[PDB]
Amino acid sequence: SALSLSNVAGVFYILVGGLGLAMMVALIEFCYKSRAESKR
Amino acid sequence: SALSLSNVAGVFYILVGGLGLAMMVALIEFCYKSRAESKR
Amino acid sequence: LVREEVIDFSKPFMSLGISIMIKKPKPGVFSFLDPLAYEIWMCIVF
Amino acid sequence: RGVQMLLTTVGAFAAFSLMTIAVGTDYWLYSRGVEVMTHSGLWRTCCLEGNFKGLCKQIDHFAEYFLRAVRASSIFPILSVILLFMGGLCIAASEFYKTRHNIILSAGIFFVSAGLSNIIGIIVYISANAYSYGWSFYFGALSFIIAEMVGVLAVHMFIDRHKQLRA
Amino acid sequence: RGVQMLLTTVGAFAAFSLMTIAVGTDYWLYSRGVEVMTHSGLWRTCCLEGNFKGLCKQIDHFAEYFLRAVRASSIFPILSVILLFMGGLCIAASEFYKTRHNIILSAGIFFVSAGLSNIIGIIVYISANAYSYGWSFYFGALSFIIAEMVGVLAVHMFIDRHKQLRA
Amino acid sequence: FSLGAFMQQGCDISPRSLSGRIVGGVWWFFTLIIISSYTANLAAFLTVPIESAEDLAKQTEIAYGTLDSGSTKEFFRRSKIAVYEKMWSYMKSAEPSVFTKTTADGVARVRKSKGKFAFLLESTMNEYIEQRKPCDTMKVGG
Amino acid sequence: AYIGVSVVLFLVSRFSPYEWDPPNEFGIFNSLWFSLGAFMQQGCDISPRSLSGRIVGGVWWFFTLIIISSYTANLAAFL
Amino acid sequence: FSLGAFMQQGCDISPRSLSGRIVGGVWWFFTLIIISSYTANLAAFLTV
Repeated sequence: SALSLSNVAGVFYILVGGLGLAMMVALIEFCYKSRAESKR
Repeated sequence: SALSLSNVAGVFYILVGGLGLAMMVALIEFCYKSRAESKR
Repeated sequence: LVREEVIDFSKPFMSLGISIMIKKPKPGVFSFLDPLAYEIWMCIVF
Repeated sequence: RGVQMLLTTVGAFAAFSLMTIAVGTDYWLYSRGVEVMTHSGLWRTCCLEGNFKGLCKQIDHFAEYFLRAVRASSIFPILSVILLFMGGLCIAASEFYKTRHNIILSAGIFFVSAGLSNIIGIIVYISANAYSYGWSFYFGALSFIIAEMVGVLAVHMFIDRHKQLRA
Repeated sequence: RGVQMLLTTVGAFAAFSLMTIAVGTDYWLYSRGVEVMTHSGLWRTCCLEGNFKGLCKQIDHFAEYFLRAVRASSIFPILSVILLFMGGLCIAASEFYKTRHNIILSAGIFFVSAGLSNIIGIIVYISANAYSYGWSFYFGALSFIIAEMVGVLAVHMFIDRHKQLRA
Repeated sequence: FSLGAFMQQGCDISPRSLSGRIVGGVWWFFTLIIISSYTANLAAFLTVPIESAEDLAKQTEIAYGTLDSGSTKEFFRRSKIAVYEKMWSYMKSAEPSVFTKTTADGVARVRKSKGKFAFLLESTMNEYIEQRKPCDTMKVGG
Repeated sequence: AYIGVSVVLFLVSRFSPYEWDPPNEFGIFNSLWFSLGAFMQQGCDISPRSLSGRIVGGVWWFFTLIIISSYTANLAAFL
Repeated sequence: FSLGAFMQQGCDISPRSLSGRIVGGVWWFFTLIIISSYTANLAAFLTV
C-alpha cells in the first residue's frame, strides 16, 4: 500500500535538472562578470 | 474511526526527545562558554 | 501407492493436500513513515 | 524579586505536592474492569461499588513488552517527582548562596525536565491502557502546567540576576 | 586553511575510494534471483548459497528502453567517479598554483556535480530493480555524503581566499 | 530554508538571485508533489511467524506433528526432499511424542499450546476447522 | 506539547548570558506566538536562529506536519 | 491580514499585542477548521 520510488522518480529527475540548471546559470553569470572585470 | 493517542505516540516521543536534545546542546554550549570565560 | 497395492481405490471424489495449521496470530511507533517506501525516505534526505 | 521568588517557591511546592498525590493515590481512571465498576490508579485497582466495595487489588501489568515494563515501573511519574524535588532543593538553597547564580538556572532546568517527563509518563499511561479519568490524573496534568510556569519564572530570575550583574 | 585543506584532501580521497569500491564490487542487492540467495551488483550476480557458491553470472538489463539502457551502461555512477577524480585532481593542482583561485572553485563544482550524479544513479538503479541492500550501496551513499561535505569545504575555502585577497 | 520549505513552513529569508530562485522553485515543486503524496492517506496507515514448511524445518521454537497412523506420517517418512527429510528427522526423535491419536486431539493441542505447536493435516479438515468456533486457528502457506 | 515546546524554545533562546538589548525576539510570549503560528500553518513573523532553537523549531514542524496531516486525512473520512 | 490568513497565505504583518494575538489565534483556528472541511471533497463536487 506504500508508495514506491518508481512512482515518484520523475520529480527527482526534475529536481536534479533544476539544480544543474541553476548551477549553470550561476557559473555563466560569474564567467561573464569575470571577463568583463578582466577587460576593465 | 477517531485515531487515538496510541496511534500517534511515536511523534510525541520524538518531540520530547528533540526538546531534551536541544536543552542538552544549549547547556553544553553554556558550560563551554563559562569555562572559556573563567579561564580568560 | 502402498495402499493401492493391497486394496482397490475408486477415482477421487475430493481433492486435498498436506497443509500447516497454526494458532491465529497495530503498527509501530514509527508508523508515520509507512506511506512512503524506505528508498523514498533515503532519496528525500539525499 | 521577593514577590517573584515567593511565587516560584509556592508554585514549586504546589507542583511537587500535586505530583506526589497523583502518584500515591488510586483515582487515576474509572473503568468497569474488575466486570464491575472500578477506580484504578498507577499501582492498584479498588472496587468502586458492588459487594466487595473497597477491596484493592494490585495491577497485573504482565516493542510491547518494553511499553508494559515502562508503565509497570512508572519510571517517568516518579522521575518527575524526583526532578521536582531537586528543583525545590535548588530554590531553597539559592537563598543560602545568594551569589551563586547557576542554582536558579539549575532549578529552572529541573522544573522544565520534570514537566517533560510528566508529559512522557502521561503518554505512556494512556498508551498502555489500550471509561473516564479521575482527579489523580488531572492532578498530574495540573502539576505539569505549574512546573512549566515555575520553570519560566526561574529562568526569568536567572536572566534578571545577570542583567543586574551586567550593570 | 591548512586544517581545511587537509580535511578536503582526505574527504576527496575517501569519497573517490568509496565510490570506486561501490562500483567495482558485487554486493548491491541481496535478492533471490538465479533461486538461492544471490547477491548482486551493477554487472554480476553471484550465489551466496547452494551448489554454486562462488559462481558469478552476467546481469541481463534488457521510456522503458531508456531506463534499461541507462541502468545497463551505469553512466551515472561512472560519471560520479570521474567527477570525483577530477575534483581530486583540482585539489592537488591548487597546491602547485597558489595564485589561481578558480581551481578550488572548479574542485567544489566537480564535487557537487559528482554528488548530484550519484543521486541520479541511485534513483536509476532503484527504479530499474522494480530483498535487501548490501554494503556497496551504502558505500555509494556515504560517498555522496562525503562528496557534498567536501564540496561545501572547497567552496568555503574559495570564499575565504577571495575575502582575504579583498582585505 | 530547505527544511522549513519541506515541512510546509517557511523561514525569515528567501533567495533573491536568479539561480537561488531556480533552486527554490524546483525545491518547492518537489515539496508540493512529495508532501501531497505523503499526506493523502496518512491517517489510514496509522490505524492499520510461519509462511511455509521450510520455515518450520529451519526453526526449533514451534513443534510440529501429525496423526499416529495415516497418510501424512507415511508421506513424511518416505519423502526424499531435503526439507521434508529434515522435518521427518525432527518428528521421529521429538520428545514428548508429536504424533497424535486423532485429528481433534491435534487441533486441541494446537489451540492450547499458545502458538508453540503446528499441526500438519489434510487441507479439507484444515478448511473445515478454520471456519468453526472458536475460530482460533488458521492455515499457513500452500 | 504546545506548552512544553514554547517553554523550551524560550529557555534555549534566552537563558544564557553569553548571547545577550535582547539577543533575539523569543521571550515566552513570542515563543508561544511562534509555536501557535507554526501549528496553525499560518507562518511566523520571526524564526529561531540558534542551533538549539532551530532544533526545537524543526521537531515542532515535524510534529505539526504529522498531526495536522492526520487530522485532515481522518476528517476527510469523517465527512 | 484576515484575507491572507483565511487563504492560508500569510502577509507581511502580524499582531504584537495580547488582544490582537487572541484575535489572530481564533481566526487561525476558524480558518484551519473551515478550510480543512472545504478542501476535503472539492474535486468530487467539481466533477459531479
